[PDB]
Amino acid sequence: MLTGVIEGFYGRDWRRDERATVMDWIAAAGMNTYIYGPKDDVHVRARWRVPYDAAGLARLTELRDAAAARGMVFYVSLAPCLDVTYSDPQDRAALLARVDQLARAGLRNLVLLFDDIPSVLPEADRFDSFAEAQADLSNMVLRHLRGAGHVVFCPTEYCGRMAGGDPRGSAYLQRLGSTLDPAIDIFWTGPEIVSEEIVAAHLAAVGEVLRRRPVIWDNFHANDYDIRRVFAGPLGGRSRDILPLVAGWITNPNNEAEANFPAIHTTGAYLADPDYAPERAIAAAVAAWQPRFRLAFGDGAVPSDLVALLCDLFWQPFALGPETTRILSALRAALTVPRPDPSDPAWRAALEDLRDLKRRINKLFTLMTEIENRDLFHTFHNYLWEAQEEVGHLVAYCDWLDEAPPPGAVFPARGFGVAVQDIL
Ligand SMILES: CC(=O)N[C@H]1C(=O)O[C@H](CO)[C@@H](O)[C@@H]1O
Ligand SMILES: [Cl-]
Repeated sequence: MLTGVIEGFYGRDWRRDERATVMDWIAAAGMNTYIYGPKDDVHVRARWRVPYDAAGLARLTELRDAAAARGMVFYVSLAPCLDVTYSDPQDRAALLARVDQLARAGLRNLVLLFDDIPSVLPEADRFDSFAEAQADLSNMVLRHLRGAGHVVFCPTEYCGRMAGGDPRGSAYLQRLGSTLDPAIDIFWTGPEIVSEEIVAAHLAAVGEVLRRRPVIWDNFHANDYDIRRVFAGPLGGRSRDILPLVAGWITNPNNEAEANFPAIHTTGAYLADPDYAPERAIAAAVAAWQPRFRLAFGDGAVPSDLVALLCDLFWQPFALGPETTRILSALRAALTVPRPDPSDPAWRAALEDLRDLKRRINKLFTLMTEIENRDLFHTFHNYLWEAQEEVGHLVAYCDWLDEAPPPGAVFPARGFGVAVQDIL
């Protein structure tokens, strides 16, 4: 089974040290695949007919080798879907020269992406469909490798919603399933681009129409679409019972390399462990992550409980972490009335936990500014700044209610920020 990371998100490309770091993490998580396909690389997509430079190939072979050194396989992406005439011999040879330049460089693991297409088939073509054309084009690529290499296909309709709800209801998928060579794997992101859950019944349906088990392309931890947010919590919403229904697991992670330690650590635990539990898994990721938080000029590091807090604040796309969730729910239960009673123990307890949360966020903020690893600092600073401001606002508001102000009086002047603003 193919497992690992795709560098396939909308952001900056990683440096060579960053890719090397990510590769260590993937291998340590017991995963086996790294897929190269950054938007930085003009050859991947924007100008796909243009073969790599001598130096560009060199860079890729280097990555292949850094991955092989780690017990991982390395794939190269090609996205000839925007301006493709699927029947044109000039385009076909150009695709084939791309494939051949790589194949002969000894880079035979490929992804072919068809995610962004023209609304109608190009005149010099209208096969019966986009599906048949892409399928034919992809089979060509397969037949060119002569059974020595591997191809994964990213389809145009890659989640339930884009397939109309039930994937068995899509014609593109119907046709893709029957025309695409069975040696070629197909990506799927679940019922949505960013799926809150991916359930067994859903993937049974997908398997039927594609006539094969899909390779998961999981966007659970991606943050390109919302640069206001980052996801440092554990992989959630996918039961272990869906794994017999898949051909693979590729994570599309956060834009910033340093952000991805927990996403990779917990995904790998999900893949390896029958008893995977998100809260237990994030505890192990924190314990293994903490050494990256060494303080500058010092032997000490950010303490474990604060690293744990970081994950808790910036948890999942559809959930704040359990610790901050319960602290805010207890405060909500106490704000059931407009004027909390300062003497009430329930309000007293909620408030003190809120105030403690602020102290802890403030320590974490300050400590992060002092860490040796500046990239890790840069990765989190702004998210932490917002967290620290709106817990500040929440405490000032509740500190105000704790003075028994007369009613009528007015206060003088998914994730953490929004949860807080929802309470205001
Ligand atoms: C197959 C797929 O998911 N493609 C894009 C997408 O639509 O969603 C992700 C998260 O926004 C992006 O990083 C992907 O490049
Ligand atoms: Cl081009």
